[PDB]
Amino acid sequence: AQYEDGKQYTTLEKPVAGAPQVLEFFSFFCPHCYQFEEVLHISDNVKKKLPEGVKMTKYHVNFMGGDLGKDLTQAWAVAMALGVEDKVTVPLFEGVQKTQTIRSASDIRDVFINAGIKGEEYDAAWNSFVVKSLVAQQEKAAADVQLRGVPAMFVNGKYQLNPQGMDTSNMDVFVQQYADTVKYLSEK
Repeated sequence: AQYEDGKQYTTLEKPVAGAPQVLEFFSFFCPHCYQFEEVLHISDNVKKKLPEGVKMTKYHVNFMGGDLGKDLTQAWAVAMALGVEDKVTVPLFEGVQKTQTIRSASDIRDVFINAGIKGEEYDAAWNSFVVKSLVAQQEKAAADVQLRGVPAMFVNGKYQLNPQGMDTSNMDVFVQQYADTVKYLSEK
């Protein structure tokens, strides 16, 4: 074929029922995630090729950056609750990996403040039980597929993207191949 199991994707030996249709996992400590977000814009170019009717989900994971990782998972939950993902994603990445200015929950908070979410509103979200369940969701979905590495994408809880098995000479071509694969798997 042109799309082979084990080549552009792999299949989960035990499939995950009820899964979000397109499910992406990342960490702000994850270097490829940084590339995936800042240079490649994977999520974005995937959305542009997806069928209509497709919802896209993105979750943070705990297994990188220890105690700050868990904090970042709770903060990503706040972003999701407030719908401010597109306003904090880049400064979180650059604060963890470029400038090294995020070293505590308080430093994470500053990024939201400086992106214009109000202190009161952030702290309230931070502490809210809506946010607790969103954190639980992020952890559950990762658990369901036994996640051990990021970046990682899952389609319909059955298929897992395999970027190692695509051409990387040309970034633009990599992205197209990646997204087209998502679309193919989506139609499966």
